[PDB]
Amino acid sequence: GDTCNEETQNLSTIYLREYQSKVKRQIFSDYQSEVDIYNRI
Amino acid sequence: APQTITELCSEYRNTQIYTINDKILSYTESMAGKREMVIITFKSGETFQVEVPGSQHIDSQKKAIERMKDTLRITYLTETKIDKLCVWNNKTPNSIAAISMKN
Amino acid sequence: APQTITELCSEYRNTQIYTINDKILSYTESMAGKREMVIITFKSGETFQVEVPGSQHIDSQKKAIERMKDTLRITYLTETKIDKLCVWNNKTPNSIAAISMKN
Amino acid sequence: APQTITELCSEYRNTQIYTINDKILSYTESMAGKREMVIITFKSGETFQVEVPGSQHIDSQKKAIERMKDTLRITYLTETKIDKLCVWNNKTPNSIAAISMKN
Amino acid sequence: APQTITELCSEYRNTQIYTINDKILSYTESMAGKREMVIITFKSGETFQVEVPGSQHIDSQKKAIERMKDTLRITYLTETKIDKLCVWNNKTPNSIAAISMKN
Amino acid sequence: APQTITELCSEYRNTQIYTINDKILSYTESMAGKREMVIITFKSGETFQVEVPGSQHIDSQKKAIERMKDTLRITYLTETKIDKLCVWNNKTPNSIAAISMKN
Amino acid sequence: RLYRADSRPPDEIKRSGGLMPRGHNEYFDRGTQMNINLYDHARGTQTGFVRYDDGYVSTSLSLRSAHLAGQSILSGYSTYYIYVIATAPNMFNVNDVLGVYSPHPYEQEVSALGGIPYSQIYGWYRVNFGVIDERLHRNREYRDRYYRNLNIAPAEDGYRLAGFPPDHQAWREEPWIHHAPQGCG
Ligand SMILES: OC[C@H]1O[C@@H](O[C@H]2[C@H](O)[C@@H](O)[C@H](O)O[C@@H]2CO)[C@H](O)[C@@H](O)[C@H]1O
Ligand SMILES: OC[C@H]1O[C@@H](O[C@H]2[C@H](O)[C@@H](O)[C@H](O)O[C@@H]2CO)[C@H](O)[C@@H](O)[C@H]1O
Ligand SMILES: OC[C@H]1O[C@@H](O[C@H]2[C@H](O)[C@@H](O)[C@H](O)O[C@@H]2CO)[C@H](O)[C@@H](O)[C@H]1O
Ligand SMILES: OC[C@H]1O[C@@H](O[C@H]2[C@H](O)[C@@H](O)[C@H](O)O[C@@H]2CO)[C@H](O)[C@@H](O)[C@H]1O
Ligand SMILES: OC[C@H]1O[C@@H](O[C@H]2[C@H](O)[C@@H](O)[C@H](O)O[C@@H]2CO)[C@H](O)[C@@H](O)[C@H]1O
Repeated sequence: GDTCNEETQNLSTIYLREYQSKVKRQIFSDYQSEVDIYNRI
Repeated sequence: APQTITELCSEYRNTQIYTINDKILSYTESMAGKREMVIITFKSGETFQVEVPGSQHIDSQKKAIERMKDTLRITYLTETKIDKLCVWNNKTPNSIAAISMKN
Repeated sequence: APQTITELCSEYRNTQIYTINDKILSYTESMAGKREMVIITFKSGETFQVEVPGSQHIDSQKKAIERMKDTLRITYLTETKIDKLCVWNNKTPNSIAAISMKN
Repeated sequence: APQTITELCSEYRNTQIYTINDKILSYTESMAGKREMVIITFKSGETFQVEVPGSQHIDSQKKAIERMKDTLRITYLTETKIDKLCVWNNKTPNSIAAISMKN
Repeated sequence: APQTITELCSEYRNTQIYTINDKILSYTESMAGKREMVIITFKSGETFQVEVPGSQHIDSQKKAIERMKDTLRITYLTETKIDKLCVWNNKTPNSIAAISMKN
Repeated sequence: APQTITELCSEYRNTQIYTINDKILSYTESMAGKREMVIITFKSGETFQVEVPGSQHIDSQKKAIERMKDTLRITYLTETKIDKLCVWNNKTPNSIAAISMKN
Repeated sequence: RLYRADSRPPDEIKRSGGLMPRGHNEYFDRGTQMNINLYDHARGTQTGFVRYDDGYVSTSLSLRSAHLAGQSILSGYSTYYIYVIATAPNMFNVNDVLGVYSPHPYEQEVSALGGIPYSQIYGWYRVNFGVIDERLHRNREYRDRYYRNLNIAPAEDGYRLAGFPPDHQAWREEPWIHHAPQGCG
C-alpha cells in the first residue's frame, strides 16, 4: 500500500529540507548586510 | 494588529493586493538627488517602487522605508519568491506598503 | 542575567514559552504608517508579531525591536528552525519578546 | 516617478548609461581622511567611484550614498552580474548615480 | 595597540581567556525591557552573554556592543568555529569582551 | 579622483602599500572600553588593525571606520582574497587606511 | 572527493544550482515535487546519464571509476565533464545502506540525496573525445571552510531511507528492522 511508500517519501524530503537549510545558511548569509541601528533610530 | 497582509492592506485607502508568486526580475537602486528610491520589476511586466521619503511619510515610516529597501535587495539577490504585495495604486510605479513571502 | 530564554521569559508578566522547533512558514513586513511591523506564522497555525514601537516600550527596546526584525528576516530566508519563542500573550497576534535557535 | 534606470538617468544633466552586464573585477574601499570612497573596476578597464560626501549632496542623498557602498560590496563579494550603471561623467572616475541588476 | 586577543584581554581586570575551538550551539536574543541581550551556548556547557548597555559602559562601547551582537548572529548562522573568547568572569553568565576566530 | 589604491595611498604621509593577495587567517574583534577595534592576521606573519576612533579621526572618518570593520568581518567569513592594503606604518600594528580585492 | 561524469556543462550546472536528479530543474525548487527512493534510484539505469533518477545523483569513489562509467554511457560525446565533489552528509554509500540487497555492488556508488549543490562541487575535468584533459578547473564558489571537514552520512542514518518496498524481507531483518518507516517492516 502507499503508507510505507509515503513515509519513505516524507522522511527523505525532511532530511533533504534540512540539508538545504544548511546550504542556504552558507550561501544566503553572504548577502546579509548589517545595519547601524543607532543612526537608523 | 492584522494577522495577514490582506487584512493590513485593507486598512488603508488607495491600496490593492497583487499575488506575485515569483522572484524579482530586476532591481534598480538610485542615489541620484531627489530620486533616492528602489525600483523592482517582475517577468509579468509589473514594476513597483519604494518611494523617495517625503511629506506623505510620518516619522515612524522613515526607519521602515530603509528596512524595506534592505529586504528587497536581499530578496532579489537570494532569488526568493514573493507571495503578495500590498501597494498604493495612486502612484506610478505603484508603491510598496507591505510584502509577504511563504516558504 | 538569565541563562536561558525560559528563565528570562518568566521574569515578566503575561509571557509564555512556545516550543516551535520549526522554520518560519511565512514572513510579512509592512512600512505602512502606524503599522510598521513584521508578522511571521508557522505550519502549526500560530501567528506572532514584532509590535509597532509604542509607549509600552522603554527606550532601550527601540534598538532591540529593529534587531529582532533583522533576525527574523535572515532566519526566514535561510529556513533556520526556531526552537522556542517567549511571547506576550496579552496581544493579538502574540508579540515576540525573545527567540532561541539551536544547532 | 522613473520606471527604469534609463528614464531616471535621463532626468539629470551630465549623466550617461554604461551597459556593463558583468561582475565587478576589483573593489577598493578607503577610510583615509577626506577620501572616504569606494572605487570599482570591470574587466573592460572602466573604473567608477561612489564619491566622498560633500556639498554637492543634499541631506537626503547621504543615506543613499551609504546604501550604494553597501550594495557594491555585496555585489563584488558574490560576483553578482551588474546590468547597467547611471553615472555623472563630469568626474574622474565617473560617479555612480544608480545601478540596476537583472535576473 | 594589543596584537592578540590574549594581550588585549590581559589589559583588563576580571577577564579570562576561554579557548573554545567550536561553533555556537544555541543563540538566544531578547528584546524584553531591560533585558536587551544575546545569550550564546557551546556543546561543552558554557554560556556567555553580550550584556545590556548599562552604566559600566563608556560611550564608544555602545556601538561595539551592537557590532558584537551582529558578529554573534552571523557566526551562529554560518556555523563558523570561534577560536577564543576574552570574557569578564565577574558576571553570570560570563560577559564577552573580545572574540577571535581563525581558520 | 584617485583611480587606484596606490594613487590613493601616496597622498598621505607614513603610508605603505602591502601586496597581500591571500585571504585573512584570523579575525579578532574587541568591545572592551578604549579597545574597540578589529585585528586581522595573514599566514605570512602580518598583523594589521583598524584603530579605536580618536582625535586623529575627523567626522567623515567615523562612519568609514565602521564600514572597514564590516568589510573585514565579511571578507574573512567568505574567505575572499585581499589584493593590497594601504596602511599607516606609524602605528603598531600598522593601521589600515584602504583595502583592495580583485576577481 | 567523489567523481561524476556528466554531459551537462559547468554553465548549465551553475544555472541549476548543482547536479540535479532527473526532472528537477533547480536545486531549491519546491514546486515540482520529486520522488525520492534509494532502492529505486539504485536499480534504475538511464541512457546518456550515470544514474540520477528518483531524487539521488550517483558518484564514484575515484576519477578512474567515474571515467569508466562515463565512457560506457557517453563515449562518442565530443566533450563531457567529470565533476570533483566534496563529501558531506547528503551523500550515502549505496552498498552500505542496501547491503546484500545492493543491486550493482561492484560499482561502489555514493549517491547524493536531492542532488549536489553547486557550492559542494570542488571542480571539474573536461573530457575531449573520451580522453580526460588532466587540468582541474576549480569552482570559484566551492565553500572550502564549510565542506573542509565534512563527510559522507553514516549508513545508520540512511537505513530508514532505504526505500525497500513494504513486503521486502529486509524490513524484517537487521539492520533495517530497527529503522523501518511506519507501514513497512
Ligand atoms: O505613507 C505613504 C503613502 O502616503 C499616502 O498619503 C496619505 C498619507 O499616508 C496620510 O498619512 C495622509 O494623512 O494623507 C495622505 C493622502 O492625502 C499616499 O497616498 C500613498 O501613495 C503613499 O505615498
Ligand atoms: O515592552 C513591550 C511589552 O510591553 C508591555 O507593557 C509593559 C511595559 O513593558 C512596561 O514599561 C510597563 O511599565 O508595564 C507594562 C505591563 O504592565 C505590554 O503589555 C506587552 O504586550 C508588550 O507590548
Ligand atoms: O549628487 C551628486 C552629483 O552632484 C552634482 O552636482 C549638482 C548637485 O547635485 C545639485 O544639487 C546642484 O543643484 O547642482 C550641482 C551641479 O551639477 C555633480 O555635478 C555630480 O557630478 C555629482 O557629484
Ligand atoms: O565595560 C564593561 C565591563 O565593565 C566592568 O565594570 C566597570 C567598568 O569597566 C569601569 O570602567 C567602571 O569604572 O566601573 C564598572 C563597574 O561595574 C564590569 O566589571 C565588567 O563586568 C563589564 O561589564
Ligand atoms: O586618520 C587616521 C590617521 O591619522 C593620522 O594623524 C593625522 C591627523 O588625522 C591630522 O589631523 C593631522 O593633521 O596629521 C596627522 C598626521 O598625518 C595618524 O598619523 C595615522 O596613524 C592615522 O591614525
